[PDB]
Amino acid sequence: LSRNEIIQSYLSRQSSLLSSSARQPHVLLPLPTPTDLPGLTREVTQDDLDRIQAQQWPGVNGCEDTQGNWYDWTQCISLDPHGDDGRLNILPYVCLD
Amino acid sequence: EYIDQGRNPQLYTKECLERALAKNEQVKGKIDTMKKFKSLLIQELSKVFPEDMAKYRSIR
Amino acid sequence: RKLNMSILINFLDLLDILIRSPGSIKREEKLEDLKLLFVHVHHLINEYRPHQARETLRVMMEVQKRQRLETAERFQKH
Amino acid sequence: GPFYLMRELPGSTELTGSTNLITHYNLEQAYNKFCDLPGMIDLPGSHDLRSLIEKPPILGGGTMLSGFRLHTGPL
Repeated sequence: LSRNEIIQSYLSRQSSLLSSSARQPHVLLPLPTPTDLPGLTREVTQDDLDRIQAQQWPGVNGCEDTQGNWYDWTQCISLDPHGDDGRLNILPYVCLD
Repeated sequence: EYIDQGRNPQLYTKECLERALAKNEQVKGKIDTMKKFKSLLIQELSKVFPEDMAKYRSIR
Repeated sequence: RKLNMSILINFLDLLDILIRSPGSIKREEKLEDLKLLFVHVHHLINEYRPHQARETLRVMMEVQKRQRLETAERFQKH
Repeated sequence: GPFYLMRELPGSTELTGSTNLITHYNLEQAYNKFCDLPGMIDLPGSHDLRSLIEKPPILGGGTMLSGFRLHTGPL
């Protein structure tokens, strides 16, 4: 934060893009009531999986959005969840790296 | 003896003026950065979630 | 994320204060307290939370095998 | 207002060097009695070979040839 240049700015931008990452509608997935800890104190069953995979619930699979934005547990759909105009093949909802 | 070495406080006065100008420029840059941060916070609030961003930007 | 945004805002405010009132000598001491927060930062944003979700994905792993079993169902169709 | 876990507010006005410390030094009268042209015009000038010896005192802070050229009466 003391000495900054064009190379330093490029390195900071690359580090930020590596660490943190026309409609671009962000699906504001709200805390689902069907969980396991402070949810319904129940184990993982077919009901919770079907509610998180078909309905808009970010329990296990993920809360699907409009415009065919199917966000399942391992669905790498080409959506536009980012803040840019690139609707490329985004990673899965889990994105386990 | 050091003051009578054929010099004067003009250099110190110029250094103080340069330091004041640099402090003013840094304060202006910090104000611009704070304005940009507030604008980005308001944008993220209107985009994803406004409650947490508003609570963090209003009264920290 | 909200706490990180608040910390950035507080850092900007502290920089503005030091530019406006530089007589503060205990501010650096707060950095030491950040070490405590650094403990929490030890699991902050990068590479530790998804593993927990991977636990659930463990079950999905067998589901992947079931997907292969789906292909194996074609053998039954044979 | 200030909820739980709110950080402390700094002082109102502590020892600060952001103010105009030029006027507190009382450098106005020096600049008026000089007339950075004011400080530069006072280096070799005082106010508005013996000369070579006198010029050295303001700069740094044989014999018969110089004595034959000292022919002067009372005026």
